[PDB]
Amino acid sequence: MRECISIHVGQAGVQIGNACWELYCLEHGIQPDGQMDSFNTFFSETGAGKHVPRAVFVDLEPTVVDEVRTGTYRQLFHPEQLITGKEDAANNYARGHYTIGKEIVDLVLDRIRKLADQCTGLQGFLIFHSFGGGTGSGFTSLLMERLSVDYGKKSKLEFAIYPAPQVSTAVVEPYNSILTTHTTLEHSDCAFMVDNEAIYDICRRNLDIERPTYTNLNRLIGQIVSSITASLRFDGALNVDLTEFQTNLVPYPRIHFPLVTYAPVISAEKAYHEQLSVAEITNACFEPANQMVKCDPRHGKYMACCMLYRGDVVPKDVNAAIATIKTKRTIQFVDWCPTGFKVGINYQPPTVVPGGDLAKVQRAVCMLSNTTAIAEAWARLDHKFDLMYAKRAFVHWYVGEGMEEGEFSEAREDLAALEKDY
Amino acid sequence: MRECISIHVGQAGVQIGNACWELYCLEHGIQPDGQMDSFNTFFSETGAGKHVPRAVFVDLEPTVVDEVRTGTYRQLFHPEQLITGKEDAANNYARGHYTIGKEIVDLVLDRIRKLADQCTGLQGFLIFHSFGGGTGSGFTSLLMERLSVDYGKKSKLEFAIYPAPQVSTAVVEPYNSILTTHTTLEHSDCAFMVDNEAIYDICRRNLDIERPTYTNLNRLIGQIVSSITASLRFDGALNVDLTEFQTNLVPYPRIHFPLVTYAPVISAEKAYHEQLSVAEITNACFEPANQMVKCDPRHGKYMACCMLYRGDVVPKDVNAAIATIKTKRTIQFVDWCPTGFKVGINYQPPTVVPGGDLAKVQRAVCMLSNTTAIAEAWARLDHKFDLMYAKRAFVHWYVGEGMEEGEFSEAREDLAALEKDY
Amino acid sequence: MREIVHIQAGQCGNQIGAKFWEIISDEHGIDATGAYHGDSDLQLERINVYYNEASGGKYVPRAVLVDLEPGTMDSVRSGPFGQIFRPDNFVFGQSGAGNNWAKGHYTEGAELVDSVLDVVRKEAESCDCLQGFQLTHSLGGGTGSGMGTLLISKIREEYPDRIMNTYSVVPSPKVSDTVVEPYNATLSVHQLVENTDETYCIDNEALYDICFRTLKLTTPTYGDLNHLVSLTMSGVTTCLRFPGQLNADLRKLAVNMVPFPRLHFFMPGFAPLTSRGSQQYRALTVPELTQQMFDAKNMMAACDPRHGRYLTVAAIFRGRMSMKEVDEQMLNIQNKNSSYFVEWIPNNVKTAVCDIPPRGLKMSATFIGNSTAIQELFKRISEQFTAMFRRKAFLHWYTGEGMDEMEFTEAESNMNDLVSEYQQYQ
Amino acid sequence: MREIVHIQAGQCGNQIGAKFWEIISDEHGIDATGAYHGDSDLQLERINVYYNEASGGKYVPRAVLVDLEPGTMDSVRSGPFGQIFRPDNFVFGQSGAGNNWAKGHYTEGAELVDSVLDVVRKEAESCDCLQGFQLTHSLGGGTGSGMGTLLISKIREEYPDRIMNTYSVVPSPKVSDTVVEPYNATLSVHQLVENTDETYCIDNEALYDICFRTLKLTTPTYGDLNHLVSLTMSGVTTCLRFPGQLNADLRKLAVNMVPFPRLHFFMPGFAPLTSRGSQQYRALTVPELTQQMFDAKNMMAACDPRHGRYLTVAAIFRGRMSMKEVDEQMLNIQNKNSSYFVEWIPNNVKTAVCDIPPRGLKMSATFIGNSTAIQELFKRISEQFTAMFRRKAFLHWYTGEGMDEMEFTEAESNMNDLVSEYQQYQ
Ligand SMILES: Nc1nc2c(ncn2[C@@H]2O[C@H](COP(=O)(O)OP(=O)(O)OP(=O)(O)O)[C@@H](O)[C@H]2O)c(=O)[nH]1
Ligand SMILES: Nc1nc2c(ncn2[C@@H]2O[C@H](COP(=O)(O)OP(=O)(O)OP(=O)(O)O)[C@@H](O)[C@H]2O)c(=O)[nH]1
Ligand SMILES: Nc1nc2c(ncn2[C@@H]2O[C@H](COP(=O)(O)OP(=O)(O)OP(O)(O)=S)[C@@H](O)[C@H]2O)c(=O)[nH]1
Ligand SMILES: Nc1nc2c(ncn2[C@@H]2O[C@H](COP(=O)(O)OP(=O)(O)OP(O)(O)=S)[C@@H](O)[C@H]2O)c(=O)[nH]1
Repeated sequence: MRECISIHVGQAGVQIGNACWELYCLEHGIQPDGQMDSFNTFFSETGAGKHVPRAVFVDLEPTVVDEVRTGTYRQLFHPEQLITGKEDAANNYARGHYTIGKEIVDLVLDRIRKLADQCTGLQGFLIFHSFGGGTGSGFTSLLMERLSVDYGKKSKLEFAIYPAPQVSTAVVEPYNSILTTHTTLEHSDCAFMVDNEAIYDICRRNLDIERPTYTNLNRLIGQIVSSITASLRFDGALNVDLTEFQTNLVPYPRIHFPLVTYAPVISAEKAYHEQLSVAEITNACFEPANQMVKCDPRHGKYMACCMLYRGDVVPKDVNAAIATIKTKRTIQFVDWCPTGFKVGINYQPPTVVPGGDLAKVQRAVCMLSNTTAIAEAWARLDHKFDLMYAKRAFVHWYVGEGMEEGEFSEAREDLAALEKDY
Repeated sequence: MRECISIHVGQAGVQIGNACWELYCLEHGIQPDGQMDSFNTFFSETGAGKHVPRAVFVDLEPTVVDEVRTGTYRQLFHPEQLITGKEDAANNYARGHYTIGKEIVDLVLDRIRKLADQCTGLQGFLIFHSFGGGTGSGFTSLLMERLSVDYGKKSKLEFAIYPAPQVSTAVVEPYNSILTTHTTLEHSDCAFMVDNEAIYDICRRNLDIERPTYTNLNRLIGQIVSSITASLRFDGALNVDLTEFQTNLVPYPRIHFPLVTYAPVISAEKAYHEQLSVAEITNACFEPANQMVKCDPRHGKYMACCMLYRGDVVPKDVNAAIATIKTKRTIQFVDWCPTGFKVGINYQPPTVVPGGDLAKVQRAVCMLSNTTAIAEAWARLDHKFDLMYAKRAFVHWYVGEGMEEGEFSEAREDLAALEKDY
Repeated sequence: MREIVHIQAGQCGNQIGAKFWEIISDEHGIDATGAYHGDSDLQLERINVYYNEASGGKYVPRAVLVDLEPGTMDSVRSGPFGQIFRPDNFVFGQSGAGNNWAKGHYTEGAELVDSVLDVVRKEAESCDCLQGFQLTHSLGGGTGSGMGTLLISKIREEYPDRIMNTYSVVPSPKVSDTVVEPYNATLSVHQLVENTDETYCIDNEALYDICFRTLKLTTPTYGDLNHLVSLTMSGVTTCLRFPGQLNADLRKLAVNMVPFPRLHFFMPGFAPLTSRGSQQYRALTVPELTQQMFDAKNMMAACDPRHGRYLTVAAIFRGRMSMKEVDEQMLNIQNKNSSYFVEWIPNNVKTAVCDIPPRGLKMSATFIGNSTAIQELFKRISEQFTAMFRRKAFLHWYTGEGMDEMEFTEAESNMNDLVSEYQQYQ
Repeated sequence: MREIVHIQAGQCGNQIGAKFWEIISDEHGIDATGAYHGDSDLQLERINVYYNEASGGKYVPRAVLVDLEPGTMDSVRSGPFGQIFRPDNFVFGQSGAGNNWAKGHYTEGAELVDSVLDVVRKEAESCDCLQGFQLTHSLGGGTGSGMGTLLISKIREEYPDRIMNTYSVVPSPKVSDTVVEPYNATLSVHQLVENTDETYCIDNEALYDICFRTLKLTTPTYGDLNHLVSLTMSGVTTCLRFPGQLNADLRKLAVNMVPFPRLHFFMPGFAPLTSRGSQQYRALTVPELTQQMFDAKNMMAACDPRHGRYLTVAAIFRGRMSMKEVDEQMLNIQNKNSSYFVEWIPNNVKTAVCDIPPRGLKMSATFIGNSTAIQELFKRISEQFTAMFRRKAFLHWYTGEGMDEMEFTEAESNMNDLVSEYQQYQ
């Protein structure tokens, strides 16, 4: 026995946390109130037939928190773990990092500290947020360094909604993205991808949902986190811990930004049309378009590859499929990283939702790597930042939060050094 | 076999005594009339299936006494232990100490003396009153010195409603507070905290009662006194006497003002949401906001810590939790007081009321210490006294009771010496 | 218990006291005759404070009616609720001072002092314990001020320990209704600095403007003034009359309001005050009242506290709310009105709540505050007195009643010392 | 939560605010009196942003009505939905500045500033949290501009952190309705560069031509202008008022639209706008709107963005569609309008969607964009000001209200610096 803590900041973070808790509740049979020992990794035993999520819901705006506390799962969540803000940063990293974040970071730090107090087997921290959101950038970053300074070497996992190259809710998104990336770089143990446009494209072409909604995105995150945490929440042939995830993909602290991909995303009518075998599902998932990242991995080199099989998957078939994956030349690896393969097998089949886009299947695989194509996105973001900051636009907004342009500039050069480190 | 005597002065004292007797009656199954051997610590065996409280109800105004003698518990209380006044001091310490108190102190002294006559195992005295109330300051003080001179070294426990820094029924509260504190300092064996504003805040945030009433405060006092007296009224692994309470926390007679705190204060719906384990409940209770005192204890040093567990609490778990409490740096102690820990274990679970804010639970802990943060409140009260007495306001009211300003001044310097003694 | 005897002087005072009495009959469930019909035990449990034990299950107000003329006498008795008063409490003169202080205090007051002292002593002795007194009169009028001064003097020499308040009506600065009203105010204040423990100053034009603007009435009348007066009435006395989680009485207020014996003038307050098409649209919450506690619009005695400094504030509430909201609201009031407040009287807000709201309103709020704004009123009165006493005009009427020059000189010197002390506090 | 207080200045501003209020009553399911009848919880869940808690299950708009004359006052109150406003919010003058900035800002504004500040402070304090303000007035008019300037100055000195937007009505270049309207625009802009966080410029002739051609009406009226104004209204405020997959508020737009503190003028937008016999034949799809997002026909403030360059674009949508289509449409808009767009602000399209469509339309689209086209308008205003200030004509009216020469000189210098900075950006 062991536990983990999930952190949700901003609208995207709150929605993601709610969806993930919906998964964890329906997978273990939790009714909306909390009733009917691996489920203790995310829920706490007190009283009689009771469980509550080990999470904190915080946002500078109370709209999403109000929406959460109006669902049928009010009884499921403790009221005190929901935090309501008053002044949304409005896509401003500095606003949510200094003006409102500094006076509300205390209660959250403080009581996630108790969440660790009753969880002596705290494996790590889960963070869900968005770069585009000013709250989800600033408050998330500051609480990230607060976690680092209050826990030391404790493992921490970040799930960030990176704005897409052509999808941006706010035009000031480069400022928030660059600022948060420079601020939390040294402490970000592992940060993933989310490309909204790639999610929409995959849903429209794979699930063939011409009119999807953010619920599809919500379980897109939900299924990813479920596949990641199945090892901790269910036994398997070779379970994988959170520590090994950062051990394999962080030989150097500078590069800790791996991309994620799921296989498969198939509707029930199309699930009738295809049953999964290891070779086909892996080679489909390794296909660049199947990746939920809008960056072709074949442009650069591959760091490492991690497989997360769940269900009735034969390890020998895994080895054979992975080998025949290796031999083909569409896949290339760095010279000094010949053997960077880790496989995690779990016996728990992926869980379905009623009325969901995904089809109920006994087996699945999670696609886990850190390709060099992320450098393309980083360079494009840096170029956009240079263009839109060259005339110094929207800077006065961050100035009114009380800093001058210097920190913007050296964050730009820090991220440039990160980009050229490849 | 043994007994104790409870003293109630003023409106607050009378209400507190009534609530405490309600607890003692419902815990032992006393119907409002007095029927159906540890219950003899507060009730007397005469006749057949009879018990009456060992208490005296006295106030300069007969409103609260009339309210008490109109409840369904008229048969429960002897009529002769209720004392009705005629001229309320009206938040004037001198009025209730000289003008009306001096001619009615005799009957009460006199017949509490019989209450001691039939109680040969008199463990000590319980006093409940309010600093803000003129009666609850003056009459309580004078009867306190009368107790000291008529009983010598007999243990005496005081429960005072200290007005909050921003909550004051009367603007003349500094005069009464300073006067009574200087008058009863040498004889006050042990005096506690009550912060009305802190009680309201805790009830609104912990019990989530948006519209509480003084009944919540009444059992706030009731549960505190019950947890204190459970050792005397029920056996346990290591029972604690009244004498040891003043032995541990009074190495020097000057500092005998410890603060009190209860754990937990949780409603039934939230009691479904949390079951108690020793580590979590203790660390929550040690949290400054959980304290019912509006003074952050982390500002100064800690004198000593006393635990009063009641119910099915394992002593080994107690020791482990207390140790892991010690190691953490949020808790600090004085250099010359390294081992100031006393633990009292009782097997009686805390008792609930029908229709009450508290939830019915098999275990509880009482938080008992004397932090240095009380010096902050004392200094603030002294500063307010200096400000509002500098122009000599409301002094003529005390002058009309026949003394000049000198005694006010040297009480101020006496309390200043107390403040700087830390 | 804690019985209070009401004495009314002048036509305005008699009307105010009557209107009070019908309002108390509403609040305590008393009909026009005296029978009790209240639906709760709380109304009738403490009815003895303003009523006496009357045979046949009846109750009569503990009131004393005094006038120098029976005109308002007959109107009041023949008006509503006139049968609830025994004929004995109605004692009247037959001459009338004609808005003259000296006449009503010496000439016609000589044959009325015996009657008023006899009736007040009868009321005091027939009761269990007289907590205090309450008087209503007008300082603008000459006779009413003289009766007020005579009664406060006789009470002080007879019951020096029993406190009271006087609800005097100071003449409006904007209108000179009586030419010799400055003399009336002069002598009344010279006796009030000396025979009264505390006094509330009620100014006409302020309530006139409130009825005009805040209540939005195009035809203000004496009835609305008496209604708001009766609201102030109930607001001050509800803590003693009705049970409360924070019980209070007139003694508590007097202790909390009087820092110096000569510094005892305060300016009462009432809220909320909204019309039919604003009440159904306004917020019936505490903040809507706390924005109304401190304002020159809903303001009682026509002198702006913003120019001066508040001494201390007392706030009584009647309704269903928690107490901490009141405390934090008072703290915010200090935080924002620190400049308008006094720096050397920290936490100068007196907080108390009566459980029972008035009839027809689930909150009423009575703002009892003191400020150095009355310094302007007193200084203007003093300079007016100097202006028309330098000319020695209209002195013959007073000197014909046994008056003298340096007497008025020490009167004006007393107001000069009072205004100087108030300025020194400022 | 996030309460917004509406203040309306001038006859046009009062009419616009009223029409807004009936449109909000439609959108939130509020009848002509104030009762709620909406069929969905979404209308009434966030009703507190523009309404207050009224007794009897009612709601009243959070509006402030200010004018110097009661003529439009009476028409608005006696018009539709006039009973939903309490009489207190209607505060009016009695003189009228007569289309003069100086008169309405100093002469008659002196006795109205107290009232407007009192009412706005009452609205701010009676609410939970005032997110911001919204003002409507006309820069062509003299009084309305003066009230706009005075209120923005007082808000800036009172609430410097609470942002807002001003929906001012710039006079039409083609028609000189008022001879002294260049002074009004001059002083209003000189105060707006200084007391307003962001401003939308609404020009008459552009909406006139839209109603004439795009809507195909032979008899354009003020009613259609107020209707399109209320559509802009709803389009901007629906993200805050109604739940959305991409939630947004006025703060988000202000952050996304203001690159420099002096560069805060934007030109609002609405679509689709089609008639009965075109709507049943037009494509009710996104491309039909994206061809309508960028056009000089359905264009709001009469200056062509094609001559200048767009700063950045904000697009809010209300309906049932996926988001990726919007993203690719915005990308195509960049791809084809690159010359008309700015090269150094990549992805300058602000994309957000409100879930709830307006009543009667399953899409509406509000085009919030900024371009250097307003440089032409400002330069023409500056040259007109120079033209008739060189002759020193009509200066006597302003100089009689306490005016001065070099004051206007630094005003025109401020617009010169503003237009120079906008040209430098271009
Ligand atoms: N993938 C995904 N992203 C979402 C979802 N909801 C919101 N987002 C992200 O949120 C961004 C919009 O801004 P928010 O993060 O909501 O900003 P906010 O919550 O208002 O916080 P502030 O900007 O500080 O006021 C978009 O760019 C999205 O990337 C969702 O359901 N799925
Ligand atoms: N915590 C708590 N305090 C109370 C309660 N009731 C009264 N008090 C205290 O009592 C004070 C009010 O004055 P009282 O003590 O009642 O004064 P009194 O009973 O009238 O006696 P005199 O002042 O001498 O006339 C308040 O400041 C409270 O602190 C209660 O129910 N709970
Ligand atoms: N608020 C209020 N004021 C009143 C009322 N009646 C009279 N007044 C005020 O009282 C003032 C006159 O006081 P008043 O009591 O009539 O003088 P008086 O000396 O008693 O008059 P007289 O009996 O010698 S003839 C006037 O200024 C008037 O405005 C009333 O019913 N309500
Ligand atoms: N769109 C629109 N414009 C209006 C409306 N009413 C007036 N206008 C425009 O506003 C301009 C006049 O502004 P206005 O507010 O009337 O000036 P004013 O200063 O307030 O006028 P006054 O009160 O001193 S007399 C005119 O050019 C007119 O076209 C309206 O209802 N809708």
